[PDB]
Amino acid sequence: STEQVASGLLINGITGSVGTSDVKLLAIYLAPNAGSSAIDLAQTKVMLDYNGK
Amino acid sequence: AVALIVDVNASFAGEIPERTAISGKVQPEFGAPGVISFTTPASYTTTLVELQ
Amino acid sequence: SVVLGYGGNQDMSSGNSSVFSNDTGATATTFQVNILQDYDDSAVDNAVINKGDAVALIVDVNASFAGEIPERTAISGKVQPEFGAPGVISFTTPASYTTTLVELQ
Amino acid sequence: SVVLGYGGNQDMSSGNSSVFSNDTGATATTFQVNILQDYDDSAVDNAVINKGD
Repeated sequence: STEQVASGLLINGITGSVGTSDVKLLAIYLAPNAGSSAIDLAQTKVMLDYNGK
Repeated sequence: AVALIVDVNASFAGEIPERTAISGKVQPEFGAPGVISFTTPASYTTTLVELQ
Repeated sequence: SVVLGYGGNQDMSSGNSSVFSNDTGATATTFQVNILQDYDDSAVDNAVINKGDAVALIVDVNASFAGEIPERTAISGKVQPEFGAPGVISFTTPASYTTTLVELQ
Repeated sequence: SVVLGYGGNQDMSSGNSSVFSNDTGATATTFQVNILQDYDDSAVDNAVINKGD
């Protein structure tokens, strides 16, 4: 239970690419919080919400 | 320091126009999530636009 | 006061998208179960959650309350397991609907 | 000391002219509402002002 309150995940900047008519690629920077033990990127999932999707 | 790349055109089947507002979360296995908010600007000028 | 039960339909959507567009037509007295994360595939059959899964529930309102759910309301509810401790629900509605997908809690 | 309330008449005059010449005959205990600018048509029905109307 200490590991759950200790760890975290900190977003620090989002960029996007364009060049035909509209944005079509997103780049997200990322860095762990300074108490996290071991973040494993094989099982982290991203949700997005747009246009009823 | 790790960057992520997501394609939008082939995952939303369309585009992402201006003056929109999108949320989202990046839930790890057991930690605390980071929250996303990238409310778009009202004009596209260059070939590489900042969002947050 | 509405009591629900488990419904005989599920999905293994671990990798796919569009949560509101797959197998949502077996409602009106039960809820539906979707799986978002399972390493050691212990929830793919017969619905057993071990330490570290993620499971979403889908409930239909129009065909279970016989009506709608307008704004400026306040609803409670509980999700009692077999032997554990329940989680409490409170989703007091906003005063305006803008988009086609609104957040509630 | 006079307290007013909303009146059941409005207009969608976004493009027209002569503010003092359209639908000004439902007064004497309420006020009347006119719309001058709305991009994402969120104030045309049921009177919701978003950021920038």
